[PDB]
Amino acid sequence: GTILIDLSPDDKEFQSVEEEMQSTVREHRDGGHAGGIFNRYNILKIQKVCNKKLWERYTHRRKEVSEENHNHANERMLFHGSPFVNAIIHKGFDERHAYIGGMFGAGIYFAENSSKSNQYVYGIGGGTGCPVHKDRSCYICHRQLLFCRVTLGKSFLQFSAMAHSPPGHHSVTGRPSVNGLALAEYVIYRGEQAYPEYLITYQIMRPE
Ligand SMILES: Cc1cccc2c(=O)[nH]c(-c3ccc(CN4CCCC4)cc3)cc12
Ligand SMILES: [Zn+2]
Repeated sequence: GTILIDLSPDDKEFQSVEEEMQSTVREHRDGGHAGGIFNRYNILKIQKVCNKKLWERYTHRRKEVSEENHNHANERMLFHGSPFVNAIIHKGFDERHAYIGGMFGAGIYFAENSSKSNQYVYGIGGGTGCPVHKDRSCYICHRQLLFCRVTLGKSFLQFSAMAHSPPGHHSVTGRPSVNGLALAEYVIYRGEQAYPEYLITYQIMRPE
């Protein structure tokens, strides 16, 4: 049921998505070990992901959460990186997309920083890097990230120096608590709480 519609670079939707990708790059504490060394991306393509069934699954859950939270879904647009992005766009998120060893328990993780999600495109800690060159900092191979609509509802705030949500909450927020420049990370424990809205194909760029 999934179709991918290419956005034109002249389209304001393309432009606002590219800006969120570019403007949320930061330096990482591993100096680029996991995701590579770069300050920006070369964006090759942005596709809209269209799946009626998966959309209806998202909006149904969004309505449940909202009615549990004074009519407030607390919906965000967040990045997700994974070796399985091509399964996600066809089948949606579910328990097999969870990060079992994540710092906030076995759930599905999303980032405000695009460069954080970039660290997981080739697997946990960047795995062994690109499949062609075995290079975590490959500047040639094409990478893909998702930019997703995510329902957080009432989020449990964890100050930070599938399982269940903490009782009375619909998600967990990982608040950066040492690195003053890092943006938040978020965890959901139900795959129906995210819809993978854009597929972004890119390369990381070598600093000049
Ligand atoms: C911890 C964290 C913070 C912020 C963003 C992300 C993210 O985008 N992906 C991931 C991530 C981690 C692992 C996996 C895939 N594992 C591979 C076997 C199934 C789960 C997929 C995505 C983690 C993450
Ligand atoms: Zn490569």
